[PDB]
Amino acid sequence: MKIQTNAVNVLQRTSAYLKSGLLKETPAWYNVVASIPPSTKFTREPRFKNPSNGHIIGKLVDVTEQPHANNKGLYKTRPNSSDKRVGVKRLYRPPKLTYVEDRLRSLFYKQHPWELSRPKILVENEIGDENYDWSHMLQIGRPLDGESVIQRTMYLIKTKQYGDMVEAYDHARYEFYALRMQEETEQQVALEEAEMFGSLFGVSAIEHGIQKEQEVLDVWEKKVVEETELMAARTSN
Amino acid sequence: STSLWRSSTQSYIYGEYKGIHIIDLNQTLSYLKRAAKVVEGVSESGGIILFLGTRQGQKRGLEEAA
Amino acid sequence: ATLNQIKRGSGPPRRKKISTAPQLDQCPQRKGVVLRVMVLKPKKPNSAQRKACRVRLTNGNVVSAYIPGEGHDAQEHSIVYVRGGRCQDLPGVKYHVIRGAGDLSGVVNRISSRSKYGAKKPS
Amino acid sequence: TDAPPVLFTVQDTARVITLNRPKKLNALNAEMSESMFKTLNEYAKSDTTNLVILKSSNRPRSFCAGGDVATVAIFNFNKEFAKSIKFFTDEYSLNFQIATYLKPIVTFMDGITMGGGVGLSIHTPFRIATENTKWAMPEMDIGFFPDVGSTFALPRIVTLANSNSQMALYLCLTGEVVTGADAYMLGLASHYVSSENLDALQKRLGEISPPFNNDPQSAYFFGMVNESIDEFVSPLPKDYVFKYSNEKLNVIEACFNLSKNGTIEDIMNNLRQYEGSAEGKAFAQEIKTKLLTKSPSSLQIALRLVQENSRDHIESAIKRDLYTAANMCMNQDSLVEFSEATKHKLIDKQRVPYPWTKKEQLFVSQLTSITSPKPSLPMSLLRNTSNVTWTQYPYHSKYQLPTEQEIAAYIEKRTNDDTGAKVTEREVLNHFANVIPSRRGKLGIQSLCKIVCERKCEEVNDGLRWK
Amino acid sequence: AESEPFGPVDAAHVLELEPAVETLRNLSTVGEHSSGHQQSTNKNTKVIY
Amino acid sequence: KEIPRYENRTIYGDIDFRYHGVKLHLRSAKPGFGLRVNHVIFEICECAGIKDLSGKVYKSRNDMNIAKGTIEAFTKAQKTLDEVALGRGKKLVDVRKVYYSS
Amino acid sequence: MSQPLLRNRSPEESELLKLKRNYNRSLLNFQAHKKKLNELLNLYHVANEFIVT
Amino acid sequence: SLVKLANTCAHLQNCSKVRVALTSIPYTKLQLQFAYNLYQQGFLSSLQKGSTMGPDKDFVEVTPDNISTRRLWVGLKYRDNKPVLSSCKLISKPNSRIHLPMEDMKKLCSGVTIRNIKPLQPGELILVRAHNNIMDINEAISKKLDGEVLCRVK
Amino acid sequence: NALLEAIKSRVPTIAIIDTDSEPSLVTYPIPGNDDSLRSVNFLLGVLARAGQRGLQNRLARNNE
RNA sequence: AAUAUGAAUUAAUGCGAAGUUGAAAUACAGUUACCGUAGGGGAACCUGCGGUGGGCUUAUAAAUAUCUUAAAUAUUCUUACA
RNA sequence: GGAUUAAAACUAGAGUAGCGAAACGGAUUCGAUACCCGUGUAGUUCUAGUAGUAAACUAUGAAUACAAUUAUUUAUAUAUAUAUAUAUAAAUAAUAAAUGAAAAUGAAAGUAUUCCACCUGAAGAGUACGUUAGCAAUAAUGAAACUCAAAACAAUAGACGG
RNA sequence: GAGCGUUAAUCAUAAUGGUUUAAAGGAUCCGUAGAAUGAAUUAUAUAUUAUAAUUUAGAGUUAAUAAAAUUAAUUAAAGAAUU
Ligand SMILES: [K+]
Ligand SMILES: [K+]
Ligand SMILES: [K+]
Ligand SMILES: [K+]
Ligand SMILES: [K+]
Ligand SMILES: [K+]
Ligand SMILES: [K+]
Ligand SMILES: [Mg+2]
Ligand SMILES: [Mg+2]
Ligand SMILES: [Mg+2]
Ligand SMILES: [Mg+2]
Ligand SMILES: [Mg+2]
Ligand SMILES: [Mg+2]
Ligand SMILES: [Mg+2]
Ligand SMILES: [Mg+2]
Ligand SMILES: [Mg+2]
Ligand SMILES: [Mg+2]
Ligand SMILES: [Mg+2]
Ligand SMILES: [Mg+2]
Ligand SMILES: [Mg+2]
Ligand SMILES: [Mg+2]
Ligand SMILES: [Mg+2]
Ligand SMILES: [Mg+2]
Ligand SMILES: [Mg+2]
Ligand SMILES: [Mg+2]
Ligand SMILES: [Mg+2]
Ligand SMILES: [Mg+2]
Ligand SMILES: [Mg+2]
Ligand SMILES: [Mg+2]
Ligand SMILES: [Mg+2]
Ligand SMILES: [Mg+2]
Repeated sequence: MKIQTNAVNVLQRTSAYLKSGLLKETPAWYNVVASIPPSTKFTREPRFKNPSNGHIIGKLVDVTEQPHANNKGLYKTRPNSSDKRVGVKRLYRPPKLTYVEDRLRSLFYKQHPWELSRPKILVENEIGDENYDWSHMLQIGRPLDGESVIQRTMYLIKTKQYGDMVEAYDHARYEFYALRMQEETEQQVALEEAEMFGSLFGVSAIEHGIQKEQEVLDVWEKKVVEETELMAARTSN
Repeated sequence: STSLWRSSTQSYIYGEYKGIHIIDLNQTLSYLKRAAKVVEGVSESGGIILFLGTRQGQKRGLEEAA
Repeated sequence: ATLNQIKRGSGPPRRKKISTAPQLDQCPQRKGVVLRVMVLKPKKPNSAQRKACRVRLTNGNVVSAYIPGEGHDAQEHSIVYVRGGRCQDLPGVKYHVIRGAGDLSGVVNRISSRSKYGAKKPS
Repeated sequence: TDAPPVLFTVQDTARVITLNRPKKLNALNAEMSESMFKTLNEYAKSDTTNLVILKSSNRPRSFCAGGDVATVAIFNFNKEFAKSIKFFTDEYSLNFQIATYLKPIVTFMDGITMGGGVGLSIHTPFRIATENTKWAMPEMDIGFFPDVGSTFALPRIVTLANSNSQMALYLCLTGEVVTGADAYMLGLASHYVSSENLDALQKRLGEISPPFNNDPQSAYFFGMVNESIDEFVSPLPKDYVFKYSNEKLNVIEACFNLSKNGTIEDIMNNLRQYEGSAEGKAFAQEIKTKLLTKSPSSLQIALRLVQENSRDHIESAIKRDLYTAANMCMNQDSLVEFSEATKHKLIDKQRVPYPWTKKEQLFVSQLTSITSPKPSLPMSLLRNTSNVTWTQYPYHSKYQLPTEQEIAAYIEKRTNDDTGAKVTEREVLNHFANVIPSRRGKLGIQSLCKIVCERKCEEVNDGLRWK
Repeated sequence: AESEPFGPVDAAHVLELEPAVETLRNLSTVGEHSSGHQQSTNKNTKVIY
Repeated sequence: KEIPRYENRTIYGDIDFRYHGVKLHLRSAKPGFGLRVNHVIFEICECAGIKDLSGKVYKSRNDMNIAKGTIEAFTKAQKTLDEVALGRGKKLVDVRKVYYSS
Repeated sequence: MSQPLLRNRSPEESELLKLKRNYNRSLLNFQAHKKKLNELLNLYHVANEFIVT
Repeated sequence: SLVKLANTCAHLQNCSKVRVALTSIPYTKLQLQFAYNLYQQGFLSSLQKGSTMGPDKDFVEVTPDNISTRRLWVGLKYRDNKPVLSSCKLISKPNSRIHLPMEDMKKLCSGVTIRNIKPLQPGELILVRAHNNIMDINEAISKKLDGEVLCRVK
Repeated sequence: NALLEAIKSRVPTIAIIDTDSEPSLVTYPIPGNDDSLRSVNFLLGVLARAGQRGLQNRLARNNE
């Protein structure tokens, strides 16, 4: 769509109405808009750095910067065809934001598929309030989950306790297993202790599933019978 | 979605992530402050402010804003 | 056209009116002798008995000239003067005879626009 | 062929001046000052330039680490006193032009702003600070005085503990470095904008223009510039805590409260006889230590100027700095050690303080001579396109955080109103955050008002009294 | 340039004409009783009677 | 709409505007030159307050499209001296006006 | 603006450039030559299965 | 090359229509002189040497090793929702070059159509090349130079 | 429809501009997600309170 | 030999009115039209061969859908809580 | 200037199933030199030639520089937690801008540059005459007079449609 | 207006043009002339041109590596059906 002119120049068109006398009374917005001018450039802006990984955009490595031989054993003595194509488009294309943590996140849930079954709430509370010390995995305010492992791994590599990401990741994974085992026992024991003091429960999870399956299996019984009678008659033909 | 991009918004985009364009909140904040000052000015001047929103669920916000 | 095509002759056609009285040979009028007086039928949607005359000009060209005015005394062998101007509804009649010249008299009892019909001023 | 020391560029209707001496931290020499002074006169005559933006090309490393005094020291050692007086006539004349400039000037203090750098920003009502800002006046350690009209600005713009120029004297005599948010809260910076947002702000400044039939020199346009910057301000860091606690503010307000004929010894007495909290007592000893490692002559000269340029008009204060600078490079009475100290620290790298020799107490007449024009050396400030003088900045107050004297005036007025109402801290915060048009929603304004009431006001019943 | 001064005399040079003030002054010395009226540069043509 | 006018009498410079099939060539004129343009343009200039103008219409001479094209040309094809000066950061001087100034 | 638009290669720079370019051409010729001999060796190993008599 | 200059003039018009803030042009002496005149006249915000990928942040000496990858990067200006550089056209064309004496250049700047060249309009820049230097026509008239009328920018 | 009528009627307009929305159609665009009720209500709330402060400042100047 | 003139003699074509013999074209025009070419026929036209769309893009479903605290809790909330 | 150039046609010699101008018959019809049916010659096939014409069409000459997006394929390259992911070109589809009488075009029918071909109301006419080429059919080149104020394109609303 | 009209003529009155669909892209490509057009840097000259040197972005040559099995001409074969 064409860059519109009439929406941002309401003040100038209105001023012509007032100066000529076509409009007798100044509108209430008139003074406010005059003091706060609209932005009217609507230009495309170049960008020279990917904010996520700090990669520089718009830099060409000259042959003088590649004095040594390549992986093929050949020296570079002239620009290649790619170096001779103008790359202005890269300055204007929104950069693809990338994060190392994304790679670890995909790994964690590939190694632990059932962690996906633990519901996650994507609704944020207040990102600005998060005061986390990742020297430990547990934090007040957030659940224990895969993200706890990833942030712990980053802290280890950031503090240089471990050098390889794999080693830091494995170290964090074991801390995660220990915390998961203490919670699996606290829940089992809490249920056992409550039943031993006379706690009664209406429906268990297993019972809930049986009831839901019965509702479905009852509708399925009717349809099967109906469709095993239309077939018999239709086949009789 | 980046597939639905209207390239005239290029200057507002911070980047693309998970198949969508990420809006630059630093610009959103500056634009928001400017827009807020306009509303305050018109309100303090006695002008008529109309809030238009026709997507489901917006009525409650629209009524209280008015 | 390209610049070189213009150099080779390409250009806008010229606008200049073309001659509609070629038989006069670029003369205001030419004398002639009436070969045969005739009556012709206008092309549609007009209806009338238009008086014309075939004339042999002093240059050998034979033309058809319209006799204007109400009533004429033109006959065969009458000396007439022919000027340019076609009769729109008569195809092929591209000339006019001048009233009040040669043997063609002026329109009888003409009051208005006398100069166009060879009529002298009444005392 | 060489890169110009200062680069001038067009930003729509804004003219950008960029300091281009990265290797020297943008130090200001006579060449830089002269270029900027001449180009600003042209921009003042131009009808297509709405505002000017003074920035650096080295940000966030430094904006201006100070005037080039190391070169002035070599001049003194070579008796090139004419060269030295040219360096100060150019710099001080540029500081006077900026102070009286009729069009908005917006300085981006994105980095070390010390010495001459302070002169480039302190005199502009739009002096923007960032997280990387480092404001300081480290002249007492080099044997010089607080120059670039800092003795006329600081006593008039500081916000806290500056009723009698106590805080102004603390910064000028101790050379304490203030960083980012603290500079904004003290009044050293009019605005606080994140460095990342400076590019966007610069573009917006170039795009705004006076409306209808208003020139860029009208107060209306100055309001527009202030609003434009405010749209780019962001809330202070959550963890941020003001640098000076009330107890530390009480030490400065008492230990640096002198009379019209006070002396550095009087301050030393207060710092040595201070009584109060343990933090205050310990804080007073720290100041005493620092003030005893400075030049004994510079401290006395600084106090003289602060007590002289705090009630005089701008032109006489800047002119008195030119006289003092010239009367110091040419040490006729061997009363100062500016040249020797400058070589000990800058020309030669020596962490240890220069051993001082002029450790006497200059008399009132001696100080008068050092700060008065010699009838043999005629020096005058270059003429600017405004040629105006005044005793109060025409715009600084409107666009910076309020001072402790402005809050007091409203409490006294409100407390003495026919309404017979009670002044409450909540009412004070509302009156400064949601009433004054130019201060509406100003960053860290409620925090400053609460610091003032908690230290200056007495809460009796549902009212406030100005202790 | 944005701060370059341009005045009537500069305009006169651009238009290759005498300054407008000069034209006014030369038009005031035309009256027979006006100051500056002079006519002698033409008395250089040999005539014989 | 408001149309820019140079000295409230003419247009700023020359205009070559294409409105659909209408080719409009409008030239600014000296004071006292009068309106020497297509009759449709003449009426518009009279109402708008343009006194001096020269021009020629090529290709389509449809009255309706000449009128709309002219209005569009006066707004979208003109730039005031002030707007040019501010955009380029330069001073633009009218030599004829300075010649008769003090 | 004052900077020269182009700086000609110094005679030394042209010498080092020629060395690298000659090396590049020579290395590719050698690598192709050795590949052909390695294919001739692998064909000798199987020529006992081929019939010529 | 006048062909290259025609390519650049058309390129700048295309960039103005889409309102890109930064674009590149071929790296040649004529192109650099052309761009520099536009920069000094206020049509271009910035003029930087660079490569095919973008403007250089630090000085990069140009040599035969990298000449093929060099470009000039120019910043376009837009004010009040209008491009400052709206049109850019050649006067002297590759197939019909126009050389004018200083007398005829003065007539062109005075409202007279010379050799079908429409006269200079208010706020328009006409560039002239003389002895391989590019200057404004008004500057050539000041220096009494005769030269080729290259292009007009508005 | 409403935006075009506002232009025709010279009424200044504010709108949330998502990545698929035309910025030039409004006087004061606010770049932001327009599909989430939280994002919309957050931006609307800020604008509404700004209006409230203006209203309170107008009613206060009338009292005093 | 050329140029010009007249010329026995002979070819093509336009307009005008105005009937006649069919109904070729424009809709699927009642056999899709037209292009090139060939043969045939009172006349339009018919037929063969290839080509073109300035005709068929005029294009529009074999249907089937799911479990966590329904509320003393969400739904209320007006600058409050924190 | 040169070369190649569908179908038909022609020259010479082979071939000839099927198809099929023509011709001769059968039907249909008021008539049927047609549409449909039969018998079916040239031709359609091969070899060696002649000829250089088609709605030979994208009814859009070639080259270069340049300009906002999406989708889908293809290719090359890169990476790995090995099958995707990231790049750079090409093709196609739908578009922004721009252009346009509009229909629409969309990387051109946009912004520019260079070179070639071609056009200047309809009808007469791609005709007449001459010339050149060909075995021939023909092909190329290519007018004027007379007459008229017309003639044409895109789109709009109708009417009508076996 | 002592002229007016009319006829015959001259100038002006749109190329600050067009060719998918309205007049108009050559069937196609190859290539000669072109008094057609056409890269970069530097130095001279008598200067948008000339000359010299230098350069590699257009245009080409060879090889390496990978990919593809089409388009011409020719020769040798196969297949369903038809009569
Ligand atoms: K038919
Ligand atoms: K046919
Ligand atoms: K046929
Ligand atoms: K056969
Ligand atoms: K076709
Ligand atoms: K061609
Ligand atoms: K067309
Ligand atoms: Mg009559
Ligand atoms: Mg949305
Ligand atoms: Mg029939
Ligand atoms: Mg029919
Ligand atoms: Mg039919
Ligand atoms: Mg037949
Ligand atoms: Mg057929
Ligand atoms: Mg049809
Ligand atoms: Mg169709
Ligand atoms: Mg045969
Ligand atoms: Mg048959
Ligand atoms: Mg042939
Ligand atoms: Mg033919
Ligand atoms: Mg043909
Ligand atoms: Mg074909
Ligand atoms: Mg080719
Ligand atoms: Mg023929
Ligand atoms: Mg039609
Ligand atoms: Mg007379
Ligand atoms: Mg003409
Ligand atoms: Mg064309
Ligand atoms: Mg073709
Ligand atoms: Mg054709
Ligand atoms: Mg190549």
